[PDB]
Amino acid sequence: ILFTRIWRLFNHQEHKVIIVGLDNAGKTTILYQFSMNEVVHTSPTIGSNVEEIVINNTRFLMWDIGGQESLRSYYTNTEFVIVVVDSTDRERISVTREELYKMLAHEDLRKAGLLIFANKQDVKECMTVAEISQFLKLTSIKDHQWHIQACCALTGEGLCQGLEWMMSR
Ligand SMILES: Nc1nc2c(ncn2[C@@H]2O[C@H](COP(=O)(O)OP(=O)(O)O)[C@@H](O)[C@H]2O)c(=O)[nH]1
Repeated sequence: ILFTRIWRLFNHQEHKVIIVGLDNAGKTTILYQFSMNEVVHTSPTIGSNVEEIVINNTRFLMWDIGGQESLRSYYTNTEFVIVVVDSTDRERISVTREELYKMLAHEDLRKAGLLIFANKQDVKECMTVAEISQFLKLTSIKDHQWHIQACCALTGEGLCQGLEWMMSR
């Protein structure tokens, strides 16, 4: 009920939201927790791998980064960029790092707030939130409002606190 009330309230206005990460990060699982007892509409786009998910006033644009996406490079009007990171995939974490900086470099995202969800934190020996932040060098980003939040999309633990950081903006 507490995550709900803040969501319902967060949606007093329409928000444009990007949610990115590597395949299997937990992006879809997260938009599902967001979708409980809500009205959902999903739609592919033209000329891109982007899926548009509308959950009651919030327009999420989502896609995977990495692979053939790396070999490509909208942002405009997006209030929030959500990067979902799989806390256990140390191997490909650097791929997310390179993409994250290529996005923030575009002037269209000048005003977008940055939310990192360190997901799959229920898994043992996963990377800490402190290691994710310093690996992604989040303190070096001075032209953007940012927050990192540990979460577990399966149960939705942490997702209300990332939403509070967003609503607070
Ligand atoms: N153990 C664990 N698994 C998760 C978590 N979030 C998502 N998953 C699982 O990881 C898989 C991929 O997640 P998915 O949301 O499909 O990723 P997507 O490709 O980024 O949209 C799914 O099988 C989920 O069941 C989490 O916090 N912990």
